[PDB]
Amino acid sequence: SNQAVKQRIRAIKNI
Amino acid sequence: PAIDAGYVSQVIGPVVDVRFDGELPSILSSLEVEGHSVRLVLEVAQHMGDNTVRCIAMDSTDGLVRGQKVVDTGSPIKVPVGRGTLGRIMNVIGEPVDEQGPIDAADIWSIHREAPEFTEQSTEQEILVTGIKVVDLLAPYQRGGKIGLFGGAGVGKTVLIMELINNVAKAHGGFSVFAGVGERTREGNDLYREMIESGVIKLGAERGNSKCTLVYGQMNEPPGARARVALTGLTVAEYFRDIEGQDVLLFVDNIFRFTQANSEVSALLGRIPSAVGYQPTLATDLGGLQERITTTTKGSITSVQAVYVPADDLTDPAPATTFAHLDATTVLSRSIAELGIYPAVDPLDSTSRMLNPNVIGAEHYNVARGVQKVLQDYKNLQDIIAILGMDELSEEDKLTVARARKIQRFLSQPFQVAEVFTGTPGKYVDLADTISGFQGVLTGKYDDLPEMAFYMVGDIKEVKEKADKMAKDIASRKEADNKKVSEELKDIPSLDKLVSEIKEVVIEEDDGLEEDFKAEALSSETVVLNEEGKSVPLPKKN
Amino acid sequence: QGVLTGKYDDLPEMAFYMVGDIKEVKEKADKMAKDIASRKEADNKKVSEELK
Amino acid sequence: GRVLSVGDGIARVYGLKSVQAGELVCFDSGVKGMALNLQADHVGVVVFGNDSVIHQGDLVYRTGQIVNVPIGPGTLGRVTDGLGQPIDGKGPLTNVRSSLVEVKAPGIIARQSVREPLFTGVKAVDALVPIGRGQRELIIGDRQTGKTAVAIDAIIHQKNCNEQVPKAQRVYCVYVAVGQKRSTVAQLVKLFTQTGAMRYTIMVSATASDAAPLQFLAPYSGCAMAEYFRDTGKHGLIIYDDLSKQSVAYRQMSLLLRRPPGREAFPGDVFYLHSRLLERAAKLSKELGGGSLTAFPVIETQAGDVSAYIATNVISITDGQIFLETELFYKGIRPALNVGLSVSRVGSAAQFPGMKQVAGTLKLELAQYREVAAFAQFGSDLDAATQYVLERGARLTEMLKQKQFAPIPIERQTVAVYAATKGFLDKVRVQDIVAAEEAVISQVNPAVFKILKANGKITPALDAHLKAELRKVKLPGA
Amino acid sequence: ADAKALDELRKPKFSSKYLIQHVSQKLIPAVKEWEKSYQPPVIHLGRVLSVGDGIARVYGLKSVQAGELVCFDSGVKGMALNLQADHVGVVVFGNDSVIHQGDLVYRTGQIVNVPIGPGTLGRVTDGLGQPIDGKGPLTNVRSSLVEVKAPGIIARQSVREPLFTGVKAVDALVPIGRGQRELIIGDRQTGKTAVAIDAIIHQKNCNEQVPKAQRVYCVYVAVGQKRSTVAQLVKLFTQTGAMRYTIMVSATASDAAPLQFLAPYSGCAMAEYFRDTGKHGLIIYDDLSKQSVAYRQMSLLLRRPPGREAFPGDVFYLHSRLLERAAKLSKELGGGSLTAFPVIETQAGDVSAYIATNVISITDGQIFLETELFYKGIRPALNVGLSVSRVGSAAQFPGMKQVAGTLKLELAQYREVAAFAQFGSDLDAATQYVLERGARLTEMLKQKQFAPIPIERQTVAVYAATKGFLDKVRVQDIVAAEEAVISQVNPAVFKILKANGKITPALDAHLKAELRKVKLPGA
Ligand SMILES: Nc1ncnc2c1ncn2[C@@H]1O[C@H](COP(=O)(O)OP(=O)(O)OP(=O)(O)O)[C@@H](O)[C@H]1O
Ligand SMILES: Nc1ncnc2c1ncn2[C@@H]1O[C@H](COP(=O)(O)OP(=O)(O)OP(=O)(O)O)[C@@H](O)[C@H]1O
Ligand SMILES: Nc1ncnc2c1ncn2[C@@H]1O[C@H](COP(=O)(O)OP(=O)(O)O)[C@@H](O)[C@H]1O
Ligand SMILES: [Mg+2]
Ligand SMILES: [Mg+2]
Ligand SMILES: [Mg+2]
Repeated sequence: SNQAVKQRIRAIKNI
Repeated sequence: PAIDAGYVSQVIGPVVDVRFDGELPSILSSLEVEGHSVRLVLEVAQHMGDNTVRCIAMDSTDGLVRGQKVVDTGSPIKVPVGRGTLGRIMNVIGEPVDEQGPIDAADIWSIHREAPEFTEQSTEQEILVTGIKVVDLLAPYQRGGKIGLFGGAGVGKTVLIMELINNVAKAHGGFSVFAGVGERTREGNDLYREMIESGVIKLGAERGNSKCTLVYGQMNEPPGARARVALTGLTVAEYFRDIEGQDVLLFVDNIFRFTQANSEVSALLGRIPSAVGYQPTLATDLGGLQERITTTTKGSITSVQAVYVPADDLTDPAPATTFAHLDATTVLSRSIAELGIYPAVDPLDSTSRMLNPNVIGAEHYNVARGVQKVLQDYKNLQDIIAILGMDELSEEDKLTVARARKIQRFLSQPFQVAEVFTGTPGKYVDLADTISGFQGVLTGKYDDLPEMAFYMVGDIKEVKEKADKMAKDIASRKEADNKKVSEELKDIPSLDKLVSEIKEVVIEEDDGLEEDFKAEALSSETVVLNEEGKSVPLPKKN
Repeated sequence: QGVLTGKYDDLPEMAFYMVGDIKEVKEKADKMAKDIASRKEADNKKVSEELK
Repeated sequence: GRVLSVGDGIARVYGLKSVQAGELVCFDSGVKGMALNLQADHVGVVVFGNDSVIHQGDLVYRTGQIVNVPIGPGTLGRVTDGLGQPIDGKGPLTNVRSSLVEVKAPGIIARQSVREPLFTGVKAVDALVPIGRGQRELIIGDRQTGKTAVAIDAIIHQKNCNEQVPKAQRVYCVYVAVGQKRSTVAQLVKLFTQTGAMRYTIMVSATASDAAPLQFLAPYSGCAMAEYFRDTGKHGLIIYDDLSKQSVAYRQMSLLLRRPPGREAFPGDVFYLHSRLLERAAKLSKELGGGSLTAFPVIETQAGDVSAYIATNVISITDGQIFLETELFYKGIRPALNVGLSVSRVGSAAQFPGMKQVAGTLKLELAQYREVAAFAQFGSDLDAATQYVLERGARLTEMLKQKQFAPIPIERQTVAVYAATKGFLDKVRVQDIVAAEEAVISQVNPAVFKILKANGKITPALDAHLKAELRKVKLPGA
Repeated sequence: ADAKALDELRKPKFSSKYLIQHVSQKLIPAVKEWEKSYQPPVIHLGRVLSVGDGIARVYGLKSVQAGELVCFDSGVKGMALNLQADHVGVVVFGNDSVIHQGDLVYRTGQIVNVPIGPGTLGRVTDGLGQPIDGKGPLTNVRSSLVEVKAPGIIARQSVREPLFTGVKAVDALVPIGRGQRELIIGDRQTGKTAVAIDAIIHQKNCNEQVPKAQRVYCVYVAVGQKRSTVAQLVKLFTQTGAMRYTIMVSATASDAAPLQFLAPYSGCAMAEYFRDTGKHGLIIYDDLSKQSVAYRQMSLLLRRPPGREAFPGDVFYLHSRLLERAAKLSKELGGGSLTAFPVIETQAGDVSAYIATNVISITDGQIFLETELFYKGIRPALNVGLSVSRVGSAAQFPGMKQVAGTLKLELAQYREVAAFAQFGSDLDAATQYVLERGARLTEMLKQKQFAPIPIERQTVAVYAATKGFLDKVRVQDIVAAEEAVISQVNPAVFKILKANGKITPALDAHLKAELRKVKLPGA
């Protein structure tokens, strides 16, 4: 659940 | 007389070791400390192994000397039970803390007992109408069910438990028990005074016509008191269930404080800590307390427990453990509360065992599942809406976002207990009106109405009333220009005529500080006790 | 090296899926083309008056 | 032996010098125990019950015997506690025999390959993640998904199949209820009675008020009651409801026996806790009887976090995985099966041959549905065949929905996925595909279900007859 | 080795005494020749076994109470936390670098107590009651315990009296009852201290106009702050005159973590003197989030198991047994009150922290102070959508209650239309009206430091804003407009509004009249 947030930061930063 | 009167061996906070030179007390037995300033009851927790028992103090241990005589009572903590406890306030050890005299005891029961057996259980599912829109629609309550209100410090589970008291505990014709565990003492005084006002609690010779009994272990109590006061309130409820044989309402404000109190205690008992910081026995202590709160074949206990979540963390072990003990879990969210929606009930996190079409009927069930489907679809759209706006959505998506905003505002409701600080009078919404209104907002019968017409109204008649009123006002904003009742000669004095009617106060100039103050003579040297217990100055040596 | 150097851009990309080598890509692309150009073979029969 | 100390359900016992590890001991209070860590100075005894009746200096007698439960056909119909003793109020277990709860699992030579299908009656399971006999399948999900409801439907469906199969291939179910409410399991005995599944069901009930060694040991007691049917040529179905609540009961004893904690607080041997237990679910060889035991461990996650300690252990042990999602639950998709994450390692080896040739196309299309809906919810553009796959995959998503306690047999499941994948449910509106498919089962002739049950496969002489029968149906909306 | 087998060794079973008598004639002369190396034996006194991390282990002290002030022979106080079978673990109220192994510990016979009374009023003390302002010992004072239990249910009544803070945002929006507990929660440098300082200065301004029983005696508890900050605050309280009514307890950042843990209890025992004798107290625990950090230090140095974030698990009980003593007593107990302002610093606005959500579920409301409002100059940066005070509501100033419901509603609609349009391009011209009214009102409520306003001059100032009377003024000159309104309004109406309690219709008539002959600077 700590890697869901890191990939969500990845998604928001690429968007 | 010396044997079975042991002595205090070591004192570590709420935890006392007592050594008994012969015939140790049993685990869960009550022990009395002789010579304390107050009545200090110690409940035996463990046998340490060398004629020593390990105890939990029900009051403060400040003042315990390491030889103090501790008297075994041979039995656990027994509290007064019966119809004579109705209308009284009790603490953890069953004493009256309301200054009304001693408690009329039909019996005195130990607060430790086993859960009812598997044969004693009751499998009956009838709904409990609460008059709350989101509660009755999406996670309906069972009349003999364990109900949990899950919340994160300021989201509204005391206000929800007070509204449930006001709605349910008057139509429900049984007795109530309010077990206040680890909450504010101000709130216990508030509930006590508002129950004396509405006649639920009656004082004096009318005391037998009371309907509620209060047990209080509030947040100023030591950890041993807050760890056992829920068992006292359970014992009072279990007498009415098992002996009087009738329906009880048990409201427990913050059953989390039971777990937190045992977690404070468990550090000093020499246990290896479990997850996040808790005792290794979280599940079994909580389950042993929770499995006593049931309806059996001989009586009913409808239980409402507020459950605190520690840092808005629903995965913390105490909320995650207590989720499996409830029939209806109403989870309150802070994000719902920050949108002004009250009660802040997360509709996609609140569940019941009653949301089943064979139990509530297919009309109610289909409306509830359709409401949840619209809300979940909006939740899936919110990540797009926050970035790309509502201009990028489909027309189908715009329709479900508009409908879901309307059914989000429509789940909010004014409470009768919230009207003293909100000012808006509260509404009791019947279940049939809830089902019909939410079905109409689902099918698209009320797309003509704006979003804010649904906010803080009772039922769908009041949405249309508020939608006419918001629209009607859209014009009426002026013509308070002249033709007043506030010009100089309407009924008005002059200003200096108003000044002379002021009651002048006399300011006393001396603060009243030394009225009866007995100042003791403080020594300019530290006075200590020498080897002979005599008060001497501190000797000038290091 | 064929797929990398633009040599097989005439084929569907699903002819590459679950095949042996580059000749089975060509053996699946023509098999696939015949299969979807002959969807229209059973729209006229097998609804009535079958072979019993 | 003398009790040195007692507290928290652990009694440290002096003496008992010839006691075995894991041996049942008896206190003089009548409450039992189990010697778990034998040390040089004392014995650590976990107490099977309330430890308030044990005092310092109490006498502990060793029973001589390792922990055992009554197994046999006399346990069928009954509701027992964590060790055998019936709690339903129907007297003793007649026609029963004691055997140990910790039996070594059958080795390599004692097995054969999992080939017979276990029909759950849940078509999201029986099509996409099918389950063979002897396969252990994890039902993992978040807090209130449909985890028990998948497992109750697998038990109720075995009652519907046991009336129709011969006596040899009947599946006898065992539901182990660990750490639950006692009234939650009273609602299941009432449900298994009024369906009739209690004729074939054993319920091993270690509720939340039972002691922590009774909830740790109840999956092993239920596995031993279900290994009776495996070892004597019959077929068993064991369901361990919340193995994540058994490991919390194991962590409690391990932390109170002062065994040093590891991850989150759990003991080191908590993988060995569950792999000892799930490896006892096997399909035996024909020399040993051909018997079978199918496991359904249930694991509850916290926020959809399958990366937990106990979650990643049981994912690593079991063959398949039925991952239930709380966001799919509220979209209407119930059973809330994540079809992209749910596996079956037996796979096409032990499913229905009549649905092996239909549900190959079903997962081939639903894999195409998933990525196109991630794009088309932004609302950029659509492509008249990308429009086809998110319109067809909505026909299949609504097809795999199901009601609560109605398991669909196997033939009415494969006719419905036939009518959804052979195009017969195109141009039917998406809202009543859940309502059209009762007509596809009721109006289609009841004797075409017998042929697909007896053949087990869509023969060439049957697809031409069935697709002639899927045209003479009156579909809603249309 | 069974205790059954160690109990039989009390009975003599030697059956020969040929070296009992040999050493019993020789033991005393051998002990006598080593008397230079014997420390004197200790029974009722104590001797330090081991000192370290600010916790001493003390041998002896056979008759100490649990929780008792002990005194090391170097004059440093301690508190007997845990009495064990072999030692006493004491907690050193001071630096442990002056305690040695072998030092004498003296029992004092009293559980940990501070000097309370009228004579501590005006003084600056440390966390245990010894003065640090240098003007001599505490005279006209008596000793009372610091760990008193809070009053029960029957000893309280609901809060009725309205405890004016002097801040327009607080007294209008988040009003404070007189036995209430109000959390001032915010980030670092968001004006948390400034609200509490303004409340203390306003009590100085109100104490000289009320008759001797409606006076509020403030207590400022500064835990974990710098000492220069505390010196500047004592200078401010002295030059405003507010030190006549204030006690100032300070356990600064250099002090020991036991003193920082104990200083709010010391200040609470000093303010409970005013609660218990019928007067009214105000107590400000500045950074209760630093008392929690000092208690976490003490607990991890005592090797207690850390819980969430590292905190001991009874860090809820630490603050709950502190703030529960802020009560409003019943008339049978004198009718005194004690109002608490706990202060909790929040990291980056995270209200979902451990100690923050602990103190939120103890206190009766919150005052949220945001960095995004504080950086924009809206000071006090009160988050009106999150700040709340439910016990002080319907217990506030009646004229302010008549005016401020419209203010709460208009700021609510201002928050709604700023939640809709964070960029300005689509103007409804009725949404422009609620935007202009909200911008007028949020310029009205923001005020300057160290100058609290009386409640009638806030009632008139928000009366002139929630109505018309200020729409001529644009958005900038409102700070001068309200000063022109306070200046040019005839000051009799302030006396009528103070004396009557609310705006009577005659006073509403004179107030609508007087707000028209006011020369607004926006013209
Ligand atoms: N297929 C389904 N269709 C409709 N409703 C369902 C379905 N499955 C489950 N539900 C509903 O969801 C609720 C939760 O089901 P279930 O009891 O299986 O939860 P769970 O996953 O076992 O969680 P827990 O163990 O916490 O109870 C039940 O009340 C049931 O009514
Ligand atoms: N109402 C106000 N108007 C103008 N300036 C203010 C106001 N309140 C505070 N300030 C200024 O903001 C700064 C921070 O104020 P304050 O010390 O009250 O915040 P704080 O929350 O105590 O910060 P910290 O806790 O870190 O000391 C001070 O320098 C002060 O001058
Ligand atoms: N139904 C409601 N209507 C209006 N305000 C509410 C409602 N429920 C909660 N609140 C607000 O939330 C605050 C906290 O609620 P409370 O129940 O006291 O918190 P907790 O959940 O911590 O017990 C209350 O002071 C109240 O202002
Ligand atoms: Mg509360
Ligand atoms: Mg379940
Ligand atoms: Mg500050």
